[PDB]
Amino acid sequence: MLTDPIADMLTRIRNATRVYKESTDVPASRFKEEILRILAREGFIKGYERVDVDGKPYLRVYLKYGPRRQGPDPRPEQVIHHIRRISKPGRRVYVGVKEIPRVRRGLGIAILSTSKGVLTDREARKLGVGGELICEVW
Amino acid sequence: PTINQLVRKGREKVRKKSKVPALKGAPFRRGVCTVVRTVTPKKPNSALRKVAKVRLTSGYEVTAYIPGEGHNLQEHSVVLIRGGRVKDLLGVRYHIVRGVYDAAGVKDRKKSRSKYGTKKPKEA
RNA sequence: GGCUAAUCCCCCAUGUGGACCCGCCCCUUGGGGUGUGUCCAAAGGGCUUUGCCCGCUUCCGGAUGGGCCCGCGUCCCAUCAGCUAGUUGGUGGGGUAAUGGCCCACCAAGGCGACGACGGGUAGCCGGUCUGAGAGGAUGGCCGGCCACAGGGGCACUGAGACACGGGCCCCACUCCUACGGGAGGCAGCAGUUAGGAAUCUUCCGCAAUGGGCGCAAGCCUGACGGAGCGACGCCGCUUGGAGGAAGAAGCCCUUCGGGGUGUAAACUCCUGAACCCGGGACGAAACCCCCGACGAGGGGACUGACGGUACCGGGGUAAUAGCGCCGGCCAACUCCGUGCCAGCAGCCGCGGUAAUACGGAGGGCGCGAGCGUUACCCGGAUUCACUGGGCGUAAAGGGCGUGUAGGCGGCCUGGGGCGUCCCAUGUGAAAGACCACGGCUCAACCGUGGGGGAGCGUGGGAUACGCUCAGGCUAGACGGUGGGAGAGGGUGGUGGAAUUCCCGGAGUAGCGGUGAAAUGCGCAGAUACCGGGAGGAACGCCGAUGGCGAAGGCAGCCACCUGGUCCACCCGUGACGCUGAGGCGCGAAAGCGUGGGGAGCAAACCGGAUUAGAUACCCGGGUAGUCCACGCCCUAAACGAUGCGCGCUAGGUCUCUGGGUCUCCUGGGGGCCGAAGCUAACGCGUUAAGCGCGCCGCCUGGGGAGUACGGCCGCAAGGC
RNA sequence: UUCCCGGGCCUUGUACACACCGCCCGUCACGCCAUGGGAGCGGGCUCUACCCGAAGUCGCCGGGAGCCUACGGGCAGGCGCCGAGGGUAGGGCCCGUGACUGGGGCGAAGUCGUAACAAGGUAGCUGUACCGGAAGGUGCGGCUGGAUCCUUUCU
Ligand SMILES: [Mg+2]
Ligand SMILES: [Mg+2]
Ligand SMILES: [Mg+2]
Ligand SMILES: [Mg+2]
Ligand SMILES: [Mg+2]
Ligand SMILES: [Mg+2]
Ligand SMILES: [Mg+2]
Ligand SMILES: [Mg+2]
Ligand SMILES: [Mg+2]
Ligand SMILES: [Mg+2]
Ligand SMILES: [Mg+2]
Ligand SMILES: [Mg+2]
Ligand SMILES: [Mg+2]
Ligand SMILES: [Mg+2]
Ligand SMILES: [Mg+2]
Ligand SMILES: [Mg+2]
Ligand SMILES: [Mg+2]
Ligand SMILES: [Mg+2]
Ligand SMILES: [Mg+2]
Ligand SMILES: [Mg+2]
Ligand SMILES: [Mg+2]
Ligand SMILES: [Mg+2]
Ligand SMILES: [Mg+2]
Ligand SMILES: [Mg+2]
Ligand SMILES: [Mg+2]
Ligand SMILES: [Mg+2]
Ligand SMILES: [Mg+2]
Ligand SMILES: [Mg+2]
Ligand SMILES: [Mg+2]
Ligand SMILES: [Mg+2]
Ligand SMILES: [Mg+2]
Ligand SMILES: [Mg+2]
Ligand SMILES: [Mg+2]
Ligand SMILES: [Mg+2]
Ligand SMILES: [Mg+2]
Ligand SMILES: [Mg+2]
Ligand SMILES: [Mg+2]
Ligand SMILES: [Mg+2]
Ligand SMILES: [Mg+2]
Ligand SMILES: [Mg+2]
Ligand SMILES: [Mg+2]
Ligand SMILES: [Mg+2]
Ligand SMILES: [Mg+2]
Ligand SMILES: [Mg+2]
Ligand SMILES: [Mg+2]
Ligand SMILES: [Mg+2]
Ligand SMILES: [Mg+2]
Ligand SMILES: [Mg+2]
Ligand SMILES: [Mg+2]
Ligand SMILES: [Mg+2]
Ligand SMILES: [Mg+2]
Ligand SMILES: [Mg+2]
Ligand SMILES: [Mg+2]
Ligand SMILES: [Mg+2]
Ligand SMILES: [Mg+2]
Ligand SMILES: [Mg+2]
Ligand SMILES: [Mg+2]
Ligand SMILES: [Mg+2]
Ligand SMILES: [Mg+2]
Ligand SMILES: [Mg+2]
Ligand SMILES: [Mg+2]
Ligand SMILES: [Mg+2]
Ligand SMILES: [Mg+2]
Ligand SMILES: [Mg+2]
Ligand SMILES: [Mg+2]
Ligand SMILES: [Mg+2]
Ligand SMILES: [Mg+2]
Ligand SMILES: [Mg+2]
Ligand SMILES: [Mg+2]
Ligand SMILES: [Mg+2]
Ligand SMILES: [Mg+2]
Ligand SMILES: [Mg+2]
Ligand SMILES: [Mg+2]
Ligand SMILES: [Mg+2]
Ligand SMILES: [Mg+2]
Ligand SMILES: [Mg+2]
Ligand SMILES: [Mg+2]
Ligand SMILES: [Mg+2]
Ligand SMILES: [Mg+2]
Ligand SMILES: [Mg+2]
Ligand SMILES: [Mg+2]
Ligand SMILES: [Mg+2]
Ligand SMILES: [Mg+2]
Ligand SMILES: [Mg+2]
Ligand SMILES: [Mg+2]
Ligand SMILES: [Mg+2]
Ligand SMILES: [Mg+2]
Ligand SMILES: [Mg+2]
Ligand SMILES: [Mg+2]
Ligand SMILES: [Mg+2]
Ligand SMILES: [Mg+2]
Ligand SMILES: [Mg+2]
Ligand SMILES: [Mg+2]
Ligand SMILES: [Mg+2]
Ligand SMILES: [Mg+2]
Ligand SMILES: [Mg+2]
Ligand SMILES: [Mg+2]
Ligand SMILES: [Mg+2]
Ligand SMILES: [Mg+2]
Ligand SMILES: [Mg+2]
Ligand SMILES: [Mg+2]
Ligand SMILES: [Mg+2]
Ligand SMILES: [Mg+2]
Ligand SMILES: [Mg+2]
Ligand SMILES: [Mg+2]
Ligand SMILES: [Mg+2]
Ligand SMILES: [Mg+2]
Ligand SMILES: [Mg+2]
Ligand SMILES: [Mg+2]
Ligand SMILES: [Mg+2]
Ligand SMILES: [Mg+2]
Ligand SMILES: [Mg+2]
Ligand SMILES: [Mg+2]
Ligand SMILES: [Mg+2]
Ligand SMILES: [Mg+2]
Ligand SMILES: [Mg+2]
Ligand SMILES: [Mg+2]
Ligand SMILES: [Mg+2]
Ligand SMILES: [Mg+2]
Ligand SMILES: [Mg+2]
Ligand SMILES: [Mg+2]
Ligand SMILES: [Mg+2]
Ligand SMILES: [Mg+2]
Ligand SMILES: [Mg+2]
Ligand SMILES: [Mg+2]
Ligand SMILES: [Mg+2]
Ligand SMILES: [Mg+2]
Ligand SMILES: [Mg+2]
Ligand SMILES: [Mg+2]
Ligand SMILES: [Mg+2]
Ligand SMILES: [Mg+2]
Ligand SMILES: [Mg+2]
Ligand SMILES: [Mg+2]
Ligand SMILES: [Mg+2]
Ligand SMILES: [Mg+2]
Ligand SMILES: [Mg+2]
Ligand SMILES: [Mg+2]
Ligand SMILES: [Mg+2]
Ligand SMILES: [Mg+2]
Ligand SMILES: [Mg+2]
Ligand SMILES: [Mg+2]
Ligand SMILES: [Mg+2]
Ligand SMILES: [Mg+2]
Ligand SMILES: [Mg+2]
Ligand SMILES: [Mg+2]
Ligand SMILES: [Mg+2]
Ligand SMILES: [Mg+2]
Ligand SMILES: [Mg+2]
Ligand SMILES: [Mg+2]
Ligand SMILES: [Mg+2]
Ligand SMILES: [Mg+2]
Ligand SMILES: [Mg+2]
Ligand SMILES: [Mg+2]
Ligand SMILES: [Mg+2]
Ligand SMILES: [Mg+2]
Ligand SMILES: [Mg+2]
Ligand SMILES: [Mg+2]
Ligand SMILES: [Mg+2]
Ligand SMILES: [Mg+2]
Ligand SMILES: [Mg+2]
Ligand SMILES: [Mg+2]
Ligand SMILES: [Mg+2]
Ligand SMILES: [Mg+2]
Ligand SMILES: [Mg+2]
Ligand SMILES: [Mg+2]
Ligand SMILES: [Mg+2]
Ligand SMILES: [Mg+2]
Ligand SMILES: [Mg+2]
Ligand SMILES: [Mg+2]
Ligand SMILES: [Mg+2]
Ligand SMILES: [Mg+2]
Ligand SMILES: [Mg+2]
Ligand SMILES: [Mg+2]
Ligand SMILES: [Mg+2]
Ligand SMILES: [Mg+2]
Ligand SMILES: [Mg+2]
Ligand SMILES: [Mg+2]
Ligand SMILES: [Mg+2]
Ligand SMILES: [Mg+2]
Ligand SMILES: [Mg+2]
Ligand SMILES: [Mg+2]
Ligand SMILES: [Mg+2]
Ligand SMILES: [Mg+2]
Ligand SMILES: [Mg+2]
Ligand SMILES: [Mg+2]
Ligand SMILES: [Mg+2]
Ligand SMILES: [Mg+2]
Ligand SMILES: [Mg+2]
Ligand SMILES: [Mg+2]
Ligand SMILES: [Mg+2]
Ligand SMILES: [Mg+2]
Ligand SMILES: [Mg+2]
Ligand SMILES: [Mg+2]
Ligand SMILES: [Mg+2]
Ligand SMILES: [Mg+2]
Ligand SMILES: [Mg+2]
Ligand SMILES: [Mg+2]
Ligand SMILES: [Mg+2]
Ligand SMILES: [Mg+2]
Ligand SMILES: [Mg+2]
Ligand SMILES: [Mg+2]
Repeated sequence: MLTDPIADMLTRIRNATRVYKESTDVPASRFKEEILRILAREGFIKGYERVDVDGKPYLRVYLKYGPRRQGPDPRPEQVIHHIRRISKPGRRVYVGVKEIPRVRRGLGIAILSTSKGVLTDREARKLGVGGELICEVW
Repeated sequence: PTINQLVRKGREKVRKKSKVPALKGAPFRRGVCTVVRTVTPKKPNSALRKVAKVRLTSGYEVTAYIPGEGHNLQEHSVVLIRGGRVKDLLGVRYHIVRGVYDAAGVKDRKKSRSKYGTKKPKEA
């Protein structure tokens, strides 16, 4: 099957961006949609789209990079420098409000899934909820 | 390993053996020379090394090394064992503490004297 | 044997009340209420003596202290895998303050265990302590809490309470008394002795304080306790001096013989004034008691200090102990003699075999200082058990392969619930400790007061994104229908030619074979070389491949049956049916085993011929098991891609096997080579990953000892795990 | 230009690097040393069956078998269950001891060969089997972690 939907999302993005692709289809979910909404508003993807490929629902994820590097290796600086899953099917991670990490000196974020819904560490913290810690981004 | 492996079996704390049974956990143990003599060292080194097989309050009969420049020990001297070993000859897990029980201290030693157990000398 | 008193023991009454059987009321496990019968009380003593005090009695509460019971937590070994007869439950009963097989009688046949039962080993738990960035690890001396013990084992009695450390009984061991009959003990209370050990204190003062027993009070008892003593055992404070003082003394070390060093260090000069002497001298102690009031509230009065003539205060006063480890690199600190693989050092690299910063002494230096070294033990480093935070192609490490059991994991949409999860309130989280703040000892250590934090569990309330679960629905995963494939995939019957050997026959003449050379061997009983026939066994040239199938092992002539897997088309059906898999079970090259067959070539062992110093070998001649079949065992391997399975994502190019295709080419599924990104220690890998990710299983943790010993299991054995 | 000697350049294999006069494996003997394996012997704990069984609580008798008595009953005392513990016979643990005894170290590389590493001079390795003074040979499979396309040891 696909054992983590989400991981595989994050990954698609990762190998996508590493190879500098202008964007990518990922197979569609209300949740995976939340996550990219957050991921987007928060600066990391150009934005995304709800597409249909071969009669099946996909989300296109458009993809942003920084400008052209000089010298040898002109490959431009990544925006999504790193993205990684935290909670994993059969090993879960749930955090108090006092336990919500904070990321790369605040230069990145966490994504939490709460009963206030999906939100960033900062958002949770001001909201005052905890939840499953989905992912590290920075 | 997976997680479900760590829950299933899970990691193994591993313990360490002792480099010595002075037993007791004792810091030192009293003994009696059974025999005393001189041995040849190991690998690159030549020497005549000074040592005494000693019988113990801990019940075992061991080989200990008599440190420093002269010594006084013979058939049944009685002596104290501290342990710490000698790499260059083998079977010696322990040193004799000089200056205790029937073992003298090394006399004339000016230089490092707590080890070797010699009293501080006076002058004018 | 005999008198005798009481707050000792009885009997009768009173019954506020309580107890018990039966009935009903409310309530919900044996909680209350009530009626009927029954059963149950008591003790005096003192005075300021007719009313007060200390007591007794029955009931109902409080308070404090406990019993008992449940959830959860709570070390190593699976080389401990099964355990259980009061065992597990039931009815009745014994018993107890109370539940309960706690025990007992009779019924039932259960209880427990890989979520580790039973067995073995070890150990008192905890608040806390040590270490660590943390997570963890390690620990449970002192102080508080809880448990257990009181020479070893049983037992009960009295009692509110014990199955009682200075109470009782019996057995045992030991010691002591003994008229040998029989008796007496129990320091794991404080001191102290002895033994053991590397090692652990005074047979001290006091009952002033605090605390406990009894007492109306006075008081009495208190090795609890307050104090003192001894040990650098620790921690903290303090001292062995402060300012001057040479271009820089002697001695001593080094020397390129000019000078360098110890070193402002000394000497000396001038202040101060540890020790010590004199004087004065605590707080810790104010109640119990007594007086007025009312034995209350309140007020007044009296006594009492082990520590101690100590703390502290004032006066006087002397220049007044320094040591230990290090100086090759880790590591701060160098030179001269001595020594010559010796004597010695050594934590590890390693030093010493005549120029040793590494041994030993010297001068000098570095580090700490009433201490400094050492050995021992814990945590650290050690991300070297890796939750944070490792790995497995060659470094240690992927099981030989497969099937699935337990178990772990789980696509897309909607609704219910709200277990996980998140939040809020609240209760608990004793004190001590840690943290912060002020404060008390001249500081500090040590001590007080306050504040803060807290995981965790109980309770109430709330949220529903993710996990679960229940209900519905969908089709991208999985499977199924239809259609089209290819293939040494497997089992059984079958047949076909080539060659080897042997038998038969023909012709046919002296050698063939073999090697580096040769001998052995076979040949005139006519071999080799040739033709014809026959028998028999095994294996399948060419096609054939840098091909194909299969899970691995492995599988090649041809035909027939039996039968597994698999790929592509069509988008037809089901509707998440999915992945993985401990254990289990089944396969499993060769050699090997058992019983029966078979036996042409080949061939361990063997038997000979060579070679060689020898030749238990490589070369030659021969040959047995075995190789082949059948049934049954065996279960290993460089069982190799030395690379577990599944799923998804990430340039290409070229070669190839097999499908479909509007057929330069496109589109699936295999096999190969080069290579983008990226990974790797490198070599290499690279859409057939060793890249980026998720699930699940196996496995590793220096080399040797050793795949040995031991135990268990398997096997006929060899031997396997 | 094949060979002998020395040499240059490219390449290849190495387990050599005081570098092929390098490296290395196995067997023996007598000392001597710790270790480990181990019958029998002595000790300890435990479990099962059987028998003897103190103290004590509980049961039951408590009798023209004793003492008190309101004759209701009590007490002495007696018998039984259980029971610390012992005894006899068996399993299992653990300790001490121990004849006999496998591998390791040094005595001294001492010996006999030359097994492996270079095509190690017959490629090596492997499971298994038989042989053999010893490394070993050899047979059958299998792997490549295999050079390049007479025999002749040891420093
Ligand atoms: Mg929480
Ligand atoms: Mg890990
Ligand atoms: Mg040397
Ligand atoms: Mg003597
Ligand atoms: Mg040491
Ligand atoms: Mg001394
Ligand atoms: Mg030294
Ligand atoms: Mg009388
Ligand atoms: Mg009444
Ligand atoms: Mg009544
Ligand atoms: Mg009455
Ligand atoms: Mg009374
Ligand atoms: Mg009250
Ligand atoms: Mg109460
Ligand atoms: Mg209570
Ligand atoms: Mg209670
Ligand atoms: Mg019964
Ligand atoms: Mg029984
Ligand atoms: Mg009952
Ligand atoms: Mg049963
Ligand atoms: Mg413990
Ligand atoms: Mg214990
Ligand atoms: Mg700390
Ligand atoms: Mg750690
Ligand atoms: Mg901790
Ligand atoms: Mg503990
Ligand atoms: Mg103690
Ligand atoms: Mg305590
Ligand atoms: Mg308690
Ligand atoms: Mg006891
Ligand atoms: Mg007790
Ligand atoms: Mg005693
Ligand atoms: Mg007892
Ligand atoms: Mg009483
Ligand atoms: Mg009682
Ligand atoms: Mg008692
Ligand atoms: Mg006592
Ligand atoms: Mg007695
Ligand atoms: Mg004592
Ligand atoms: Mg002694
Ligand atoms: Mg004391
Ligand atoms: Mg006294
Ligand atoms: Mg008092
Ligand atoms: Mg008092
Ligand atoms: Mg009183
Ligand atoms: Mg009075
Ligand atoms: Mg007394
Ligand atoms: Mg005291
Ligand atoms: Mg002392
Ligand atoms: Mg001392
Ligand atoms: Mg001490
Ligand atoms: Mg001078
Ligand atoms: Mg001078
Ligand atoms: Mg001065
Ligand atoms: Mg002056
Ligand atoms: Mg003065
Ligand atoms: Mg006076
Ligand atoms: Mg006072
Ligand atoms: Mg006062
Ligand atoms: Mg009093
Ligand atoms: Mg008083
Ligand atoms: Mg009055
Ligand atoms: Mg009065
Ligand atoms: Mg008063
Ligand atoms: Mg007063
Ligand atoms: Mg006095
Ligand atoms: Mg005085
Ligand atoms: Mg003064
Ligand atoms: Mg003065
Ligand atoms: Mg002076
Ligand atoms: Mg002076
Ligand atoms: Mg240091
Ligand atoms: Mg240095
Ligand atoms: Mg000498
Ligand atoms: Mg000289
Ligand atoms: Mg020399
Ligand atoms: Mg010299
Ligand atoms: Mg030299
Ligand atoms: Mg030196
Ligand atoms: Mg040194
Ligand atoms: Mg020196
Ligand atoms: Mg010095
Ligand atoms: Mg100090
Ligand atoms: Mg110290
Ligand atoms: Mg350590
Ligand atoms: Mg660390
Ligand atoms: Mg590692
Ligand atoms: Mg792996
Ligand atoms: Mg290797
Ligand atoms: Mg390996
Ligand atoms: Mg494999
Ligand atoms: Mg293997
Ligand atoms: Mg498997
Ligand atoms: Mg499977
Ligand atoms: Mg399942
Ligand atoms: Mg889901
Ligand atoms: Mg819902
Ligand atoms: Mg919930
Ligand atoms: Mg609701
Ligand atoms: Mg509490
Ligand atoms: Mg606290
Ligand atoms: Mg804190
Ligand atoms: Mg202060
Ligand atoms: Mg404090
Ligand atoms: Mg607090
Ligand atoms: Mg709090
Ligand atoms: Mg805390
Ligand atoms: Mg806490
Ligand atoms: Mg709470
Ligand atoms: Mg809702
Ligand atoms: Mg599930
Ligand atoms: Mg459904
Ligand atoms: Mg159709
Ligand atoms: Mg078909
Ligand atoms: Mg067709
Ligand atoms: Mg077919
Ligand atoms: Mg076939
Ligand atoms: Mg076929
Ligand atoms: Mg076939
Ligand atoms: Mg024939
Ligand atoms: Mg013929
Ligand atoms: Mg003829
Ligand atoms: Mg001839
Ligand atoms: Mg022949
Ligand atoms: Mg022949
Ligand atoms: Mg002939
Ligand atoms: Mg002949
Ligand atoms: Mg003739
Ligand atoms: Mg013939
Ligand atoms: Mg003949
Ligand atoms: Mg003829
Ligand atoms: Mg012929
Ligand atoms: Mg023919
Ligand atoms: Mg035949
Ligand atoms: Mg034929
Ligand atoms: Mg192939
Ligand atoms: Mg194969
Ligand atoms: Mg078929
Ligand atoms: Mg098919
Ligand atoms: Mg359809
Ligand atoms: Mg359909
Ligand atoms: Mg449908
Ligand atoms: Mg399996
Ligand atoms: Mg097989
Ligand atoms: Mg075979
Ligand atoms: Mg056979
Ligand atoms: Mg046969
Ligand atoms: Mg032959
Ligand atoms: Mg031969
Ligand atoms: Mg030769
Ligand atoms: Mg010969
Ligand atoms: Mg042959
Ligand atoms: Mg046979
Ligand atoms: Mg055989
Ligand atoms: Mg597997
Ligand atoms: Mg076609
Ligand atoms: Mg392909
Ligand atoms: Mg690259
Ligand atoms: Mg990686
Ligand atoms: Mg490549
Ligand atoms: Mg992959
Ligand atoms: Mg790798
Ligand atoms: Mg390791
Ligand atoms: Mg080892
Ligand atoms: Mg083996
Ligand atoms: Mg064993
Ligand atoms: Mg065995
Ligand atoms: Mg057997
Ligand atoms: Mg074998
Ligand atoms: Mg196996
Ligand atoms: Mg195996
Ligand atoms: Mg040449
Ligand atoms: Mg040239
Ligand atoms: Mg090389
Ligand atoms: Mg040679
Ligand atoms: Mg030796
Ligand atoms: Mg032994
Ligand atoms: Mg032995
Ligand atoms: Mg015995
Ligand atoms: Mg009996
Ligand atoms: Mg009578
Ligand atoms: Mg009677
Ligand atoms: Mg009875
Ligand atoms: Mg009995
Ligand atoms: Mg018994
Ligand atoms: Mg033993
Ligand atoms: Mg030997
Ligand atoms: Mg060795
Ligand atoms: Mg040797
Ligand atoms: Mg060979
Ligand atoms: Mg070999
Ligand atoms: Mg060789
Ligand atoms: Mg060879
Ligand atoms: Mg050959
Ligand atoms: Mg072989
Ligand atoms: Mg042979
Ligand atoms: Mg072969
Ligand atoms: Mg090879
Ligand atoms: Mg080849
Ligand atoms: Mg050649
Ligand atoms: Mg030799």
